[PDB]
Amino acid sequence: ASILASLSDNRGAYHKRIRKGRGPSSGYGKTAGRGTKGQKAHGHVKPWFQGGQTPLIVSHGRKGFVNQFAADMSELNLEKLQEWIEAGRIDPTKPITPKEIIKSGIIGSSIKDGIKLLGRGKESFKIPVTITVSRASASAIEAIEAAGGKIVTRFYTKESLKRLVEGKSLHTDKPLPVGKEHVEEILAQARSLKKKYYRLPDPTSRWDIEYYRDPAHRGYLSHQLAPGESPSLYFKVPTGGEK
Amino acid sequence: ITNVPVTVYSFPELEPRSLESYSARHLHLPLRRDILHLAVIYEGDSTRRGMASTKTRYEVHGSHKKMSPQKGTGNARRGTRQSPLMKGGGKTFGPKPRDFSTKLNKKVYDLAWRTALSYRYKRGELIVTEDGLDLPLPNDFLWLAGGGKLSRELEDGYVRKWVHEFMTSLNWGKEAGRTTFITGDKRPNLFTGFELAGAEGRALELWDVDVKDLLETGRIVIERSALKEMIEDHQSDLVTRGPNLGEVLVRAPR
RNA sequence: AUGUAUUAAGGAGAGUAUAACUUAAUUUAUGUUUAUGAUAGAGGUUAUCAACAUAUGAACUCUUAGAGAAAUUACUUAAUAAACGAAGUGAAUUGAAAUAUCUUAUUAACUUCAGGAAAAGAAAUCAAACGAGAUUCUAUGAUUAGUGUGAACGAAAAUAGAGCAGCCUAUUAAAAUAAGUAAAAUGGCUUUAAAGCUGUUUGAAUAUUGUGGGGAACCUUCCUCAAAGGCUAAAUAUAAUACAUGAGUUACAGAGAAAAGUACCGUGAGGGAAAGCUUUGAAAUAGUAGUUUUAUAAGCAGCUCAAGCAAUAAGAAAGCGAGAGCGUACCUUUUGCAUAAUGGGUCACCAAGUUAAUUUUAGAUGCGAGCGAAUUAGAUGUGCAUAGUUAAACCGAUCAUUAAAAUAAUGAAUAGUGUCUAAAGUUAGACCCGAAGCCUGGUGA
RNA sequence: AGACAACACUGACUAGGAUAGCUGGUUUUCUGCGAAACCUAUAAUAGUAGGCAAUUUAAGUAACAUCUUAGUAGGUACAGA
RNA sequence: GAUGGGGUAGCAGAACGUUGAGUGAAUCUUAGAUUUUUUUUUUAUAACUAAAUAUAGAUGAUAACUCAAGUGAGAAUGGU
RNA sequence: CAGUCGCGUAAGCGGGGCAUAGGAUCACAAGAUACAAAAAGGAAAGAUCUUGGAUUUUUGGAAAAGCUACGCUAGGGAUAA
Ligand SMILES: [K+]
Ligand SMILES: [K+]
Ligand SMILES: [K+]
Ligand SMILES: [K+]
Ligand SMILES: [K+]
Ligand SMILES: [K+]
Ligand SMILES: [K+]
Ligand SMILES: [K+]
Ligand SMILES: [K+]
Ligand SMILES: [K+]
Ligand SMILES: [Mg+2]
Ligand SMILES: [Mg+2]
Ligand SMILES: [Mg+2]
Ligand SMILES: [Mg+2]
Ligand SMILES: [Mg+2]
Ligand SMILES: [Mg+2]
Ligand SMILES: [Mg+2]
Ligand SMILES: [Mg+2]
Ligand SMILES: [Mg+2]
Ligand SMILES: [Mg+2]
Ligand SMILES: [Mg+2]
Ligand SMILES: [Mg+2]
Ligand SMILES: [Mg+2]
Ligand SMILES: [Mg+2]
Ligand SMILES: [Mg+2]
Ligand SMILES: [Mg+2]
Ligand SMILES: [Mg+2]
Ligand SMILES: [Mg+2]
Ligand SMILES: [Mg+2]
Ligand SMILES: [Mg+2]
Ligand SMILES: [Mg+2]
Ligand SMILES: [Mg+2]
Ligand SMILES: [Mg+2]
Ligand SMILES: [Mg+2]
Ligand SMILES: [Mg+2]
Ligand SMILES: [Mg+2]
Ligand SMILES: [Mg+2]
Ligand SMILES: [Mg+2]
Ligand SMILES: [Mg+2]
Ligand SMILES: [Mg+2]
Ligand SMILES: [Mg+2]
Ligand SMILES: [Mg+2]
Ligand SMILES: [Mg+2]
Ligand SMILES: [Mg+2]
Ligand SMILES: [Mg+2]
Ligand SMILES: [Mg+2]
Ligand SMILES: [Mg+2]
Ligand SMILES: [Mg+2]
Ligand SMILES: [Mg+2]
Ligand SMILES: [Mg+2]
Repeated sequence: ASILASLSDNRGAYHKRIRKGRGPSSGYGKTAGRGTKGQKAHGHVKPWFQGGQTPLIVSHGRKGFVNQFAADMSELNLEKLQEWIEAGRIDPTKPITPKEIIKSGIIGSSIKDGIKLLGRGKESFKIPVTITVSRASASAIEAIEAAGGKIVTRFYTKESLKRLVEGKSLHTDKPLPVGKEHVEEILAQARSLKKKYYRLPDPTSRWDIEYYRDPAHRGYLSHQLAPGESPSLYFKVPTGGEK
Repeated sequence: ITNVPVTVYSFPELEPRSLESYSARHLHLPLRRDILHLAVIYEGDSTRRGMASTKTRYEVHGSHKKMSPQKGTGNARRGTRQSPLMKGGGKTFGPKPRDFSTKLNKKVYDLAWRTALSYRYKRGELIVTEDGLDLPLPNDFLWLAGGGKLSRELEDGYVRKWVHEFMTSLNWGKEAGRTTFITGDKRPNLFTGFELAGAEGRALELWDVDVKDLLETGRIVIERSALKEMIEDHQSDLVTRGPNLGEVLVRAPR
């Protein structure tokens, strides 16, 4: 009659309840599907127990180690970046920075150690954009440039990426200058902002420096090299000839 | 049609004065008996206290000594006095204070709210009115109440009589079920009129309404501003990218 | 049961207007409002026919001066329980399917000291090249890093919430900035090898103009902090009282306790009841009444066939049943039980796969390359998935082995996410009942 | 005398904290399907794990069973020395 | 003129009943609600008709649908 | 299949022996790989590949002697008198 007296869930949503120990006709009366006077009827058997036989992880042993120092990059392909620009969800005229990549939902809601630009569907990408990420594949760098775009791989961290979305840090495609001839200009720029912004970190380790210091990855530190110099901080390019 | 009309009345005389427009996804949704069930049941689990408590054999008072020797007496072997097999023993799987509340997606809870609001619309049980929705009590009685001439037993006996005969003329009283008045804020006359005469209906504040309150009485008398504020807060599934929300088609002839 | 508020020493003995409480055991006064209250009378024992607020007389004995066989002696304006807190000491049952390390467990318990709370506390802290900014409580992080042969054990950063308070001139009165100290070897604790605690034997330095400590073996640079001196409220623990709420209980339930730590048991420590009301009156059981059968018969007392009896009266046969046949209770446990194998005197009631967290599946359903949550302007709050591959990173629609690489060969690529219902794996008492024993603290000759 | 230490002593009583691969018990009805007591491992033999394999309901089938016709493997009964 | 029909361990599906809760400020009741019985009917672990006895206007009972469990006892030398 | 060696005129053969009877992991030791390196540069301690030392003989892999007639508990006609 009344609406509240005629509401219910779909029939397919309800399922049978098994109340054991409630008679023989129910089907689970006496032993409740346990058997007859065993260890599985009286007590509990450990889950890792195999009767006493040694498990395979002991006769073979565990293989390898789990890398706890690897960066968890948030992958981004070109086929997905093209679909976002065509839908008006990412402005291609403006620089595509992590702040604009995270807020657009193209990589999801989670913020990982970085963003890597991959080249899936690189044959159908012909949009000139100015993107900035933490890494990029060789096939994606040439696709972004073949169409008439610019790509620069900067150094980011899980924390500096959160400050870029929160507005506590301004994005910049250049490292912090070094020398006494830059304090006047750098200090003068901080005052005009009128707000306390956190600076974006720069690479400190050998591998991280060497990554953003080479032109193959379009690193923002590649301008510090010479045409012959190598990115490695230890190795050098040997010389050719007879001497 | 994408949008559906909404006629605004003047509560005292019920005169159609204005006309608003809402989307069909607001007051013209299909009747989903399975969605209203999940929301109506989701609210009952929250209002539940769930504080029942019972003592088990490990909480029952007394010592844990063995009642009799293991063997030799000829009786059934017994351990502690708090066993469930004893007189004052503790209930094995007895109730305990826990949380009976369940979960429900915000979008599904909003669809049930807009589904319960369309059920009243298509049936004509949703009568929206202009602002100032309060019982127009007689001025003479209001003046005496403030004066203090009227005793409590008289001030209450009159309101019960007036609200009764006022709802019988409108066919909104206990005869034709009941009527629920939903306002934005608390009004003295309205909330007091139905506190002494509740058999004719009830009054609720916008923040005190639930999906179950929109399905209990014969009609739902809601204010113009209260209704707009009700759908604007329960349209999460819709506002994600707007739809007509209070678009006026016929303005009040001032 | 939880939540909120307030509060911060508890009991006994005997006596007394048997609602009235201390030998004064129903003291004596003030103010206001008194039916529009508050939440033009009768009545001092034929009483207290007045509530609220502020004052006031009295208030014995023991625990509790000294002694003693507590409630006595003898004196006298003699007087502080438990739980919770910190430190010191520190097991065993148990799990590992035995068992030593380990786990149980910086647990229980005991001892000292302290207050209404205590402790802790304004970085010789964490971070990682950006920055955070005392302590305390709760959750996530986290069945993680990591240790361990295993079984298992198990952080921090950070995030969210509750609170927020800083200082030395500490809102209580303290430092001339800390040397037998930091630290090392050695024996232990803790723990990841660092850091921290520690007996024994030894034993430094003096501030970013880079002195000292830390950043998980260790060295170095840099960063960070500034020990060997102190103060500090709140959020927190426990107990008592009051109040609010209830798909909590309604008398074998709820607290053990609707008159209870009482009666009663025990030398003792200690153990520990029954019992509501004026309502209703089931089953078993007992003595009878009505109908019916029964003293020639060997029935788990039922089933199949069934004479006859049975209604004063028109109509209406429930029940009992002679006689004939068939049939050796039930449950448990077993290859197999009428078994002379197990359990039950009967009846009524109590009495057993439940809850929590975590990890899954199925169905249904919401959204959908996003889902969920949370949100004048901005920002904020775990997570899962979206890309695979490898021991692992680089790499990447490609990746791994081939000590150079290479379609030479082999393997691996496209809908997730939340909720509900139900069934489940895992850890917790974990479906219920039951040992002999082990350890700790007390009791008793 | 393993004697006594207040019902108990090859180690009392009492409060606090156990386990039990063992025995016993596990409560309404209807409906559909339907085993095993074998192999392997186990300080394991009245326990347990993995198989064979019971059940649920989806996708497949050149499925499975049986006979016919043709073919193959292997040496028993029998017979023989 | 569909096919199928024993069943332990065990698996699976579909229902009834019990207690409390929502619709419920609802519905019904001296023209008898409720009465632990008896009786009658219906493919029936349940409900129903009637009868007898007593007398309640709600601190009574209640269909239907849904929600949650201290939810079902001839078996534990079980407990009272 | 790739790599590169032997024998053979050649075809081709060769990833031990006519066939069927030699135990892991952990820890430890010797070589290689260049993976990761808890602030950073190194390192340590790890990971992958190859290899060695075992009556782990209860040989799917515990470091392990007896009495009880003073005996106890849980069970067995699954087992004797
Ligand atoms: K059994
Ligand atoms: K681990
Ligand atoms: K140390
Ligand atoms: K200091
Ligand atoms: K039960
Ligand atoms: K066994
Ligand atoms: K059947
Ligand atoms: K069958
Ligand atoms: K032959
Ligand atoms: K390092
Ligand atoms: Mg069965
Ligand atoms: Mg089972
Ligand atoms: Mg099951
Ligand atoms: Mg079994
Ligand atoms: Mg004990
Ligand atoms: Mg009880
Ligand atoms: Mg529910
Ligand atoms: Mg004294
Ligand atoms: Mg004295
Ligand atoms: Mg934590
Ligand atoms: Mg072992
Ligand atoms: Mg100092
Ligand atoms: Mg030291
Ligand atoms: Mg150090
Ligand atoms: Mg130090
Ligand atoms: Mg370090
Ligand atoms: Mg009681
Ligand atoms: Mg009762
Ligand atoms: Mg009786
Ligand atoms: Mg005879
Ligand atoms: Mg036998
Ligand atoms: Mg018998
Ligand atoms: Mg017997
Ligand atoms: Mg009895
Ligand atoms: Mg009862
Ligand atoms: Mg029961
Ligand atoms: Mg199912
Ligand atoms: Mg991945
Ligand atoms: Mg002797
Ligand atoms: Mg003796
Ligand atoms: Mg067989
Ligand atoms: Mg073994
Ligand atoms: Mg048949
Ligand atoms: Mg009756
Ligand atoms: Mg209950
Ligand atoms: Mg019984
Ligand atoms: Mg073996
Ligand atoms: Mg073998
Ligand atoms: Mg002898
Ligand atoms: Mg035998």
